[PDB]
Amino acid sequence: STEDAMTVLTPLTEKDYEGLKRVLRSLQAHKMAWPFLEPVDPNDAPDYYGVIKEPMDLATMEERVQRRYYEKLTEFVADMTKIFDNCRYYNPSDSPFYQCAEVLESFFVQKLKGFKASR
Ligand SMILES: Cn1ncc(N[C@@H]2CCNC2)c(Cl)c1=O
Repeated sequence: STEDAMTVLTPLTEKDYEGLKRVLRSLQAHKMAWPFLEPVDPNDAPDYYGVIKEPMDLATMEERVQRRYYEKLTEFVADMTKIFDNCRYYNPSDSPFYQCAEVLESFFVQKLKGFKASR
């Protein structure tokens, strides 16, 4: 589709970045986002950094947005998907963190579709 191709190929503009910030702030404000605001503490999660190859959290994404790290929407989506995929990979499906990942990714997908349509 056009949205698929734009996501992979169209460089993010200044206006795009304002939308990225709105999406990120919406995720940070969500009731289920608190496990993802800051990096996992090793005292909360034995072996976490040895198991998870590419850790990610919303504070790292915020820094990257502020530094204009992302050139394509795909890269932003990839970092966000790391947050949820890492959580579900490390934790069993009955973990409360796994449940938060399910809810918050669903919210992200809704917001992401709105952002793609706006471009
Ligand atoms: C296993 N495990 N442990 C903690 C955590 N979040 C922390 C809680 C408060 N700050 C970050 C996640 Cl996401 C996780 O998967």
